[PDB]
Amino acid sequence: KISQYACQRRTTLNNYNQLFTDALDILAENDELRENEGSCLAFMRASSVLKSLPFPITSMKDTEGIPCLGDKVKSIIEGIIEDGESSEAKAVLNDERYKSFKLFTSVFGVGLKTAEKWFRMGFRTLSKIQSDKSLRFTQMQKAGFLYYEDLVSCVNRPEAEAVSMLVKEAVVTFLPDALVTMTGGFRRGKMTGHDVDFLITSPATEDEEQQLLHKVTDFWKQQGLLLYCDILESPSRKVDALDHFQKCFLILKLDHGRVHGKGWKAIRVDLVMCPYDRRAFALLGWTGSRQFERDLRRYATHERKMMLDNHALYDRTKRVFLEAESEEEIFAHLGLDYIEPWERNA
DNA sequence: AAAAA
DNA sequence: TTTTTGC
DNA sequence: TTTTTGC
DNA sequence: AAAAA
Ligand SMILES: [Mg+2]
Ligand code: NA
Repeated sequence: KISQYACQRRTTLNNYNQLFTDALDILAENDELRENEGSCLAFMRASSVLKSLPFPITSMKDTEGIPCLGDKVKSIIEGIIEDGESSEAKAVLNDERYKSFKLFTSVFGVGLKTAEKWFRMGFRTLSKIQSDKSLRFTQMQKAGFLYYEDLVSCVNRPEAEAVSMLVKEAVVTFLPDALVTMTGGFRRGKMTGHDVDFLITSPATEDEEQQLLHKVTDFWKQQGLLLYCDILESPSRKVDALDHFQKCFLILKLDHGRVHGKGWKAIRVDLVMCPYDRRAFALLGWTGSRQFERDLRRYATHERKMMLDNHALYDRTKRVFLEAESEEEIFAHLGLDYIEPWERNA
């Protein structure tokens, strides 16, 4: 019935097991900070498989037949079926390491290692951190502190629609033939997001594309609507977290009047530039979710003896690179039924 | 993957 | 070298 | 038991 | 922490 793979389950934003998944998300994040990568992912898969259920769990008889639920997970569910609360998750939420890790990493530029550095030093608040002379923050870390309250108050659908109008007009100006598609959470029909993602491709000067990202940003800097900027340069690809595509991580100023206190709002924007021939691979890889993508790869590997990434799909048996002009072709190659963006919310 | 430190 | 960034 | 768990 | 080899 139900598959252990996120790519073989239709997961919508209509969750009936929110009580359970919230508890499991906390328990995963707890093993994330302790670097217990195996345990972390176990709770990530249990929480993911539950978000796919077309009904709410009311009894233990309901869990039977559902994969990714072993002893530990079935007990979390057992604990919630009665109380209506998780004693495991309510414990983690009241832990100093966790509270501080969750807090510190919520800053743009701060991750696992820096949060652990600050916590070991004896820090617990972002205020005592900011008011220290002995410390030295990066260009990401300074921007993260500067626009904290605005980046922490996650983006909304009208705000994302204002950004997508601004990004398209600026990209359309320096390149008119280019197709610009909004990726990430907002492509999967989300209402709230941490950031706004985009994919840029034009059907195509090898020299012109390389200037595209710089053309649109410098143009936004001339208007002074570019608060933060960082650009990155562009077979059988593996052990590479982020793809080999040209890309940029920005913080842009969104004037209140463009979206239908101070008159502004800092918004996190990710732009990705890829060759036209890779459009399908890039879109699939940037739509997400995290759990859908990692399972797409895990499926290809373990079930199809193939190699999936954001650039291509390689069949090891037939020793050929399977091309695609759409997402539907990549799914068909993998022998997976099509799961449209809105149902990739794993 | 790149780019900062 | 080590850290951060992304779905 | 030992290995894998996403690029 | 769970499932496969
Ligand atoms: Mg996003
Ligand atoms: Na961060």
